[PDB]
Amino acid sequence: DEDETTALVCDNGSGLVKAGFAGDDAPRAVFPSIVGRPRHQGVMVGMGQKDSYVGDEAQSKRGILTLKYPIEHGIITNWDDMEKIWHHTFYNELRVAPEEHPTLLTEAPLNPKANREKMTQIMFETFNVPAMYVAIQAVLSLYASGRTTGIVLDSGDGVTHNVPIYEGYALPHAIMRLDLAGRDLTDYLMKILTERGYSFVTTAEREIVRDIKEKLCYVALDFENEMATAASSSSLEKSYELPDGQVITIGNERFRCPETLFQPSFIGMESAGIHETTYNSIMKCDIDIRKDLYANNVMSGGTTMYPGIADRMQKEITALAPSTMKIKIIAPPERKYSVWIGGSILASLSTFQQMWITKQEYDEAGPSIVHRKCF
Amino acid sequence: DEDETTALVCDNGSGLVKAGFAGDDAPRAVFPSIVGRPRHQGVMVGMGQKDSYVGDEAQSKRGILTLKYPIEHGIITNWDDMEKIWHHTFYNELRVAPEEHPTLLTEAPLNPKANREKMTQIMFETFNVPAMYVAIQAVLSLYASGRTTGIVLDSGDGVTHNVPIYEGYALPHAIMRLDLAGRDLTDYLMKILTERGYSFVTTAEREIVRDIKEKLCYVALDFENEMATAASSSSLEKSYELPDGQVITIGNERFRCPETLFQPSFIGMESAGIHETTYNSIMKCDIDIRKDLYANNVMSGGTTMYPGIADRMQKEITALAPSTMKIKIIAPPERKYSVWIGGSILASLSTFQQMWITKQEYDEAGPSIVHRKCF
Amino acid sequence: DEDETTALVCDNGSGLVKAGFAGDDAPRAVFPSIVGRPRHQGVMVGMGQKDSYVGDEAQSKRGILTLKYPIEHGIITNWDDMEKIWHHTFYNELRVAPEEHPTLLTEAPLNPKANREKMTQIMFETFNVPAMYVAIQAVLSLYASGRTTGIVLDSGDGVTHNVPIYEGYALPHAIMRLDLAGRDLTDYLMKILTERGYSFVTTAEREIVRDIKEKLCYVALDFENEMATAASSSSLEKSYELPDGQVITIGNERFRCPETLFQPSFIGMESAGIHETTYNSIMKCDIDIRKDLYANNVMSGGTTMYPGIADRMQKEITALAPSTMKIKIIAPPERKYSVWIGGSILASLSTFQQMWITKQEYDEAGPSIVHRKCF
Amino acid sequence: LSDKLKEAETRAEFAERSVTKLEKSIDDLEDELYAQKLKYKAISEELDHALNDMTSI
Repeated sequence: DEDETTALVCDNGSGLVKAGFAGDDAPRAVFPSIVGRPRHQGVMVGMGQKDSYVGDEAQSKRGILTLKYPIEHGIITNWDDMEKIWHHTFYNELRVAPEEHPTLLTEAPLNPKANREKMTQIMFETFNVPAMYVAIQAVLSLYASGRTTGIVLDSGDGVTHNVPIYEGYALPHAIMRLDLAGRDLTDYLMKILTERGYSFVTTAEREIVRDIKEKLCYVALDFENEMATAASSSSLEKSYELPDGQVITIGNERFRCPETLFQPSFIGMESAGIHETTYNSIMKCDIDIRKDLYANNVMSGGTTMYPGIADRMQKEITALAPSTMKIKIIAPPERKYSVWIGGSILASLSTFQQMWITKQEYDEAGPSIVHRKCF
Repeated sequence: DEDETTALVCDNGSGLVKAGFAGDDAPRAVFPSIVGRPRHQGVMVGMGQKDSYVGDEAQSKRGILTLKYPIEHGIITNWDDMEKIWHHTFYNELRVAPEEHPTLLTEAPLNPKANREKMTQIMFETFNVPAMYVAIQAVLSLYASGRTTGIVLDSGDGVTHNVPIYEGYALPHAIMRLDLAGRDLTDYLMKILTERGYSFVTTAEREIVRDIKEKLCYVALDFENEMATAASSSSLEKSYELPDGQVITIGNERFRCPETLFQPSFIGMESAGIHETTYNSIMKCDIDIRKDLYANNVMSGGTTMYPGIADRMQKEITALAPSTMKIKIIAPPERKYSVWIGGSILASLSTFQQMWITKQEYDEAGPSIVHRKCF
Repeated sequence: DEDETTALVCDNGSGLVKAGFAGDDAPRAVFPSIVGRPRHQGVMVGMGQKDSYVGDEAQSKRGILTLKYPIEHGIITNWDDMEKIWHHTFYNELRVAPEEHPTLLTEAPLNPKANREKMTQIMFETFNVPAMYVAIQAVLSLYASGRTTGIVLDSGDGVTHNVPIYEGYALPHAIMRLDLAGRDLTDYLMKILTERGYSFVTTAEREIVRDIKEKLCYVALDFENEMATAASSSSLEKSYELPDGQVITIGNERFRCPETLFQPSFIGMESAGIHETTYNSIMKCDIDIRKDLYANNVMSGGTTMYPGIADRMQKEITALAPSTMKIKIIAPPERKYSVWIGGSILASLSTFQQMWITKQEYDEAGPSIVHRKCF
Repeated sequence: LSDKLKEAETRAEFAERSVTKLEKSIDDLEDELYAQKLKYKAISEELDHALNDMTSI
């Protein structure tokens, strides 16, 4: 289908995988990072049935499957499942076999080297990709947003990274990596919905809660005041339709879950929240850097699409920041989808063609080569 | 007399036996599961006279025979009598020797292990069957209906098993075995016909009442209103002709009988009825399963032929079910013959030839092997 | 009959009702949480006969009663039957009246809030208790066992809670509430005893099976080996005498039932077993916590009394756990009734006398007050 | 009786074929109903929420 050896681009998180091709401004398909497996003994004969289901197949057949995520806190722990995801992601929907096209995969700046090494090894030895690159997610977000400078908050399902970049340079001493993420927010919601009389303990139930969160939840500009009314009156409650026709009505839990981003103690996390994490990265940068980072809080990854988050993050930093200074958040509608787009931008830059590891250098050096070549 | 070594299908229950050749759409030999024996002293000599009569012989000469059923509440209690039923069914009516025809037998999912192994033993040691298989009636019902998913209500003479299957997999934790069946409905009718002045207790009488039930009884959609008029007027009475030319006229007993399906307390059973058990078979399955089982409530076996029952059940489950959700009953005219049809479909399936236990594996392991090989 | 206004303490679960007064070391009386009702029409005149029977009355007259348990896997729904259970517990056994004594009741940490609110409402409005306090079962389980640090494994009839507590603090993000309990084992045993030719489906039959389980069952340290011999020889069989003189001989079902605790898939549950939930609740805690929690896995509730259960879980946790570190299960003789004892300990602490909801605060605020006053 | 039966069977089968079609009409109708309700619900709710969150413009 393609008339050029454009790189293929994927952003593989602990949640979902966004995929498309280099040179576009959008992914063409999205898959959950899920491989599902039946937990029941077959009784009928001749009904097909796979050993495992991938992506959207895993969710469509989930009624009897246990659903596992191969990626946790930013890294691949199960790469056999990622190979099935990548075949499906690159060839079944995008219709391109990596054998004839370069591939770009992404990681956080401090993501364990073992993960970039496996991403490189898998695409070269299983998919025979002619070339590889593993990209920094923060770089990609800044390209997509039109910035060279800012604090990148990649606040998704796995890990919040929080890295300051200035004039294209990393400022690693100011990175505030935090093990606070969207997967934990979901777990908290499952526990508080349990308190309301709706226990969720199985995979189907877990996926429902993640659906409740995505459709009903928000952070709120002012949590304590929003909670004071939501916890006192039905006027701030919203219902959700459960798959079997039953419904659940949710009050302050609707925003208390997302609030864990600002109050991590809700899940037993030793943290002051994502806005102090952001603030400290600015604080630790040089004094003639700080002004540009205060003016550029960059939103990427999941949770950045909660109602009240763009306004809340600018307000929370303003509250920590010195007066006189202008604090600004970069949070357009195309917010968060900035990391996939950046992968496309980087892969297709003329100034980045020399950064591709070819399947020449790869076999001479082995997968450890990514640590020497990507950045 | 058959032109192919096709497995026989023999749905042998506590009521009747439907037997035929796999690959066809209907049984060829249908007999009651009856072995009859004379209960009188002979006076004439040179009268022939058998020690025992089977199937149609048992009913044709029943005027002086006591009639017994070798199968009770889903299991064989008298295997010697089943050998007599099987020999006749196979060699005289179907006109086939099992030696070249493997034969599929049927059972309920929670049916005692002893029954599945005894059936296996008789076919291998008395009939020298080359191979054996014992099938789940729910599997067969779903094949016949064109489904891999649904609740099979196999509401026959013995036991109502209420068993869910999803995507061809058993969901055994949700099977609601119920001690209410067509044999109890017959006994209830004998007791309330006694109230009307027509006591029925002897074999001829027991067979008559079963025939009355099959021909005259129904459930309709509203018991109390149907009773209000049936108990007040002859306009809802129906006459039944007894074998000697005498008649019995039956009023609300006509519906009070099968109503036991919705009111088990009528026979002293501690149960809320078949719609509660259908509901629990759906409800006890995972939330992403429930929607498909609600939409695929499958009628199978006997009693499914009471007028108003397919709609009565859809109404009664709908009444317990969440709103919005679509509750649907599958109730084709091939009702009750669907287990036989599925037996034909499964036995002849190319994908199921390896599922047959051969008479090699049988002797090495013994009859308990059916428990490990069939499902 | 008490000479002091000692708090009354009672654990009103889905299984048993344990009660006594604060300051003792045991409940004074224990009986089932049952309210029974006749399922038959009376024919003799002047026979007395109640509309409903409670506790031991419900079991004593059970031949014609249907028996219900007001508490559903840890939550009270049938508060009217529980009012009768409490009245019986207090007045016909302890010979106390809540009107003259403050009362302590208990629930699991992730138990729906409705339970605590309804228990509070009834004790204040129908029993006129001067004060109330809903305690945490995990708190009481560690008080009775003598720990401030450890995992509460409360594996009783209703629900298994699995909560880590460190230095008296909850570590709630690591709670693994699991829908696997002693109640499921009773129903599972009814189904596998059906496989052996002894079907059990009614209340009387369920009470018989609960008695079989309580007297014959164990888990064993090595399941597969115990299974291999129990399935091969009569040497591991044990008989049970039924109320009507029937005798059932039970083989590997004796442990296959209880084994569901380690293999939940036996009852269709999506779970790795109680040893993994214990393990993960510790693994989700900080490393300076884990060293103390692995050495203090603490049993409370029923099923913990099965032979091989403490050794079985310790073996599996140890196998999953890292070396050097010691893994241990605390399983004191004060099992199954230890949470009651913990209630006595809490109720009698001087540091607890400020924790009571008084019958002043209660009426001004209503029963929702328990949600703010107890914990 | 045979002609009456063939006519009664024609009516029973006619009606059974027709009821089958009607049952299909109901299944389709309910799916359409759900679409009306679901789309309505989705629209009324997406606006209540879009306007409740999108209040600052």
